[PDB]
Order: sequence, then structure tokens, then C-alpha cells
Amino acid sequence: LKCNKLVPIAYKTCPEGKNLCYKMFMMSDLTIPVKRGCIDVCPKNSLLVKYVCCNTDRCN
Repeated sequence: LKCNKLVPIAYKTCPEGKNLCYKMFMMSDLTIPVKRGCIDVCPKNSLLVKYVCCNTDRCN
């Protein structure tokens, strides 16, 4: 799938054993995220940073 970088302006495809995109938010997810990348499986959600996975292009 095609995932975006920090800003939802630049994004590409994540073939490297990746078919999902994720975004990590600080404290809360409601607010803007802090980092994001591609992944094959949703990682463990932390209490410090909120984990949000998706399978849609430009989801992050």
C-alpha cells in the first residue's frame, strides 16, 4: 500500500514486506501525530504513544 511520511503530502509505496500504514501519536491520537511508517502487522499499542494502523492509501 501507499503510505505517507510526516506530512500527508509526500507518500510512496511500501512493498518491502509492507502492506499497511501506521501512525504514532503522542499522548493522544486526536491531536496531530508524531511519526508514521509502513508495516505488515499492527504493532503493540503503547500508553505513551497512540498507535493507529490502516490499510488505505494516504491513511496516515
